[PDB]
Amino acid sequence: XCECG
Amino acid sequence: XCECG
Amino acid sequence: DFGRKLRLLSGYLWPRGSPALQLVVLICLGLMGLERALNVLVPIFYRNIVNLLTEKAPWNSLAWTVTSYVFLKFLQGGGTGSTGFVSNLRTFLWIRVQQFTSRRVELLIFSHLHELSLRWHLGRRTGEVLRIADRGTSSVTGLLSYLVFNVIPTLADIIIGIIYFSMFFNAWFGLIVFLCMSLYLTLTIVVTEWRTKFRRAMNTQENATRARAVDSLLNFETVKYYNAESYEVERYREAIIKYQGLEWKSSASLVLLNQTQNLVIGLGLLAGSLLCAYFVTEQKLQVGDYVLFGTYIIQLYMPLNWFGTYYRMIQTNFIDMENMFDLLKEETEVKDLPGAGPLRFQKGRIEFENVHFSYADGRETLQDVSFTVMPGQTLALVGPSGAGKSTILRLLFRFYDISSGCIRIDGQDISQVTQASLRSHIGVVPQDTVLFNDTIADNIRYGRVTAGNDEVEAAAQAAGIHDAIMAFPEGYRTQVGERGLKLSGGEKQRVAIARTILKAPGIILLDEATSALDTSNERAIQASLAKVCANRTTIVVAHRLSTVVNADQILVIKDGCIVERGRHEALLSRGGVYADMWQLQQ
Amino acid sequence: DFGRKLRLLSGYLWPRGSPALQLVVLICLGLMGLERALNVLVPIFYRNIVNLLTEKAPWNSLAWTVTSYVFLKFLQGGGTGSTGFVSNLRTFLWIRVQQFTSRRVELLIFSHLHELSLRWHLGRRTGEVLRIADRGTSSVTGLLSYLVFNVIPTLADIIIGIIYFSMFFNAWFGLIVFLCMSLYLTLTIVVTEWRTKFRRAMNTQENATRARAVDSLLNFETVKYYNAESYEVERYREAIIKYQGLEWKSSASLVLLNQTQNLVIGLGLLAGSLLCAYFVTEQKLQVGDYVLFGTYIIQLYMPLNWFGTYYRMIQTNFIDMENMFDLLKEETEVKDLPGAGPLRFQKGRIEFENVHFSYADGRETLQDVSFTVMPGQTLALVGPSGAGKSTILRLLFRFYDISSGCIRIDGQDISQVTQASLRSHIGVVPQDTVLFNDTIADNIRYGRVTAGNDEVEAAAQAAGIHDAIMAFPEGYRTQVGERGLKLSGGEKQRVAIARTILKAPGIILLDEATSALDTSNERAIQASLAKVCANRTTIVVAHRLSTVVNADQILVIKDGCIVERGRHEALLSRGGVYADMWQLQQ
Ligand SMILES: [Cd+2]
Repeated sequence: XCECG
Repeated sequence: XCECG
Repeated sequence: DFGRKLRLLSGYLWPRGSPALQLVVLICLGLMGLERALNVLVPIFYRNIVNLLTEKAPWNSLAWTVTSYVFLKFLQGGGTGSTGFVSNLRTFLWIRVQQFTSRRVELLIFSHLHELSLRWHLGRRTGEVLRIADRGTSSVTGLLSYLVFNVIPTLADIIIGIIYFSMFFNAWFGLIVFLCMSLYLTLTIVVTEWRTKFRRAMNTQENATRARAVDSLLNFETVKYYNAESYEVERYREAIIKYQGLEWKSSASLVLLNQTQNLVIGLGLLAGSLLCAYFVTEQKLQVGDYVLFGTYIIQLYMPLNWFGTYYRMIQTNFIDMENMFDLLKEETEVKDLPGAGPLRFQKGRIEFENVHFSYADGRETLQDVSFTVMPGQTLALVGPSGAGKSTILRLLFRFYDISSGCIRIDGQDISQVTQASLRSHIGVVPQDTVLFNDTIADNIRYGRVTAGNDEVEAAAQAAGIHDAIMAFPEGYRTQVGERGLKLSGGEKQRVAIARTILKAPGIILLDEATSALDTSNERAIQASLAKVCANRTTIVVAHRLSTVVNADQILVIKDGCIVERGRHEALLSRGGVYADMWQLQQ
Repeated sequence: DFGRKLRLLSGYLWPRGSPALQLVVLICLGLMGLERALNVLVPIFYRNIVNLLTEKAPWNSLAWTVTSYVFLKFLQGGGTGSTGFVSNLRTFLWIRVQQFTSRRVELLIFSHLHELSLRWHLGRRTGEVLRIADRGTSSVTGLLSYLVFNVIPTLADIIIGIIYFSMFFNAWFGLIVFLCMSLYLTLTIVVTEWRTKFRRAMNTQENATRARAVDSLLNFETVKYYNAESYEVERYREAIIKYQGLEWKSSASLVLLNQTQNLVIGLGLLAGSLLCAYFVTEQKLQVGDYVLFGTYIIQLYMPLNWFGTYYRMIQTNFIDMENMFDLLKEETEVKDLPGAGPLRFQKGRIEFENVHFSYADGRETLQDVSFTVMPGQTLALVGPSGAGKSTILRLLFRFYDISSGCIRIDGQDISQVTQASLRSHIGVVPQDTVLFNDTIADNIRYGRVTAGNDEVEAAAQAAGIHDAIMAFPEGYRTQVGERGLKLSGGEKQRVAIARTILKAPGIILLDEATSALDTSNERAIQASLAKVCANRTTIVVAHRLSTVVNADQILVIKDGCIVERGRHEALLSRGGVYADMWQLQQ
């Protein structure tokens, strides 16, 4: 903290 | 856990 | 910018209509506050347990304190805060609240997209305009969630911890926590901007590679103009390698961000632990203060692990929401409604006065065009293939606006009339009708929704399509369109006739289709048109002889201008439409 | 099933070709082992620190032990294990390794998709077949990652903790941990299956709602056949409500799963903490053992938070990989290559012997068809609109196979020849040529890749397209196709002529286009065909008079059967092609 986005 | 599916 | 966007988000936060949802919003905020309180409380009870354990306390007090601490650790998240009973009650109630906002926003967008003028819809594609809307609704929902329930709580936790350490623990631990968290946030943002540059660079090439693969799969001509399978394979490999280099750069940047965050938290933990141990040895602090500091530092760290992602998502959702707002503000209703008053459809007299219209830039299509149709009389339009006939058909229906001139229905200018009644009173048969994915009965009743089933069957009989509906196995439940079976030409033309029968209009803006079909079914269709256009003002557009021969007033358009006027036989004798009819169709 | 699928995954694990990557794989496995060791070690050092603190130890040993513990906590993840320096080195090196496997799988799929026969590609669409391939490569990568680096390490951690507690701590804590983890896993799986059912039920309706919205946006006929904006809004609202109900069910199931996992871990923690406190009070355990147990239980819990997701993803990726394997095994090369030996193209004599072919089920198209073309001589094919002419063109190119009969080129059966040389020796002009998104020069050289630029320019001059290329602003760098500007008919026909000039074939399987265009450009195109088909065996397919009048042997096909044979004038005198020519084009 993926990666999503 | 996401909901990723 | 941030203040304005926060103002819009706050405006969207409160459910305006229902009272039963504001109570849920208040309960959710209270639960957030309770989670902050538990975040403070749990390490204190851990310290109390350790302190009691180190001084040989009796079993009863220890048992009750252990039970209380375990209960608090159950209420607080057992890990990462997204696990406790609290904040899960909150996720439940916020499910119920957020569904309302999602529905309202989606319906607002969908109700605005259906009132914009035609030129707007011919301009832009449908996929892009639907992607913007979907991303906008997701953006507003995600912005509310992210900010309110994941970003402000953490910045409150940091401040609360700073206060607690600086006032109730010692003075230097406040400095330790403050410096650690400040460095963490600063480094996270600074690295995140760099990394998002890399991410965009990679995404573009990913899309390019996918496009190359799609293209090579679609055109199975590779076998034809060469034995070029190897060439396509090699180009695919090169594109893959390019994308892969970009991906490596992006993900190495991600690893660097993770490492710098971990190093900052480790330095903070080291300094705090060493100072706490030294103070404990000097009889200034108790044994439990050490575990208090360790647990609280870990507890602060855990939510902070996801702030680069939140920064990226907040920025992307802000720009997406601005896109959605800027298409919600696009009030391009250029063919708007000044004034009101429904059109009084006495009999259907249509008038024209040298109308000037030009939708294509530079050139003008319709100039000095004026004609008149008596009620019931049928007018035809013939000429070279182009747009003038369909253009005038669109103008009569109030799709575009006349630049200069006058156009009336029954001695009433349609520029001052409401669009609803105008469009209700005028039927139309398009070039090719389209049946959306539903049952045949539904497609028939789509002309007038309120009508019952018996009218549907009666009009299907009147249009000569009902037997073919009975030919389908399910019949009135048959799936039609892309999802269902395909339909021939006569079928869809007849269903269009059926729905325009249901609408019961006064003027029939007939636009004859050019679809090729057998002459028997074609003449049956034309007969059905003749008995549906009877006792109704009609304007016919076709390239065929059938409309020309029996019409009442034939008009010819050249470059959107009337060159020949009169009846069939006069135009035949003039040496005009005679040559066109003999050359075009023979 | 699990055993075989694991066997395939293991086969894909080891990089077969490069040695520099097996070293990286071994290093990654060693880092995983080191992470397990750190997982064990860190709580022990925490216990040592607390024990030293409670007995008033001097500052030196305390300082060094604190520094060592902080260093170990830095090496291990400061949170959730996905944070430490170790496993981030692992993510780096596994980036470098997984890239290789992704490339290899994608290239294998793309090289297999380009060798299947034509009927296969006419059958299935392209979007579905590319989705399966992409999902398959992602499935193999994700399966390797998920399983090897996130599922087996955790099940090893649980066992290691059970052993450590049951042997070095006490006997009952082994029972506590064993029962807690067993209940956790069982409940997670049991709830997860149920929740998957709910999730699928929701996803179907989401897709339906999106389809309804797309359909209502595309058809801006709502204005025409009614004032049906309100109806299209209302149906959308009903669909939205249905989707929202399903979504609420699914997400409530998710919340229930989270709560049951949290309750199980809380019960385990309560039992362990109470027992440990009671034992400490009775002078059996030290003060540090309490924090040891608490920290280790939290450490076990943190990875366990993501096992329903891993179960779901493992099942989905297994079925996806099975799909990808079952299209990799689909060896449908029905028109395969028995034997070898390149075709000897002496002059281009083509033969036929009562060939029987039938690709449409039931009916047969080509039966008892036999003809012959002398080298250089041009043959034409005329008849009703259908498939027989294009079908025979496809048969000559070795796309399908002859059910029964014989077909030879220069006294050599093409059933025993390799496809590569056959397809290399025969040129062709299709119905409508397609230019993939690239530069004009690249489209020209696509006929023969190895050729230089000068040949490209010479052939563009020979085809009469070079001036129009100079008309474009950039010229030889101009973007063509969907990405670039659009092209007129003569342009693309001429670029096809150019590339077939580059290929330098012996037989020209000309298939004249039916695209409407000006007669001057059409006759220029036909002249270009005439000088490109000169001194080359030609088969011409057209509905026009130009090919018929000057051909050497006209053939007529009726239901895929030869009815008229001979020359132009004999067919004219017979009363055959005369009526067809006078009726079809006039
Ligand atoms: Cd995710």
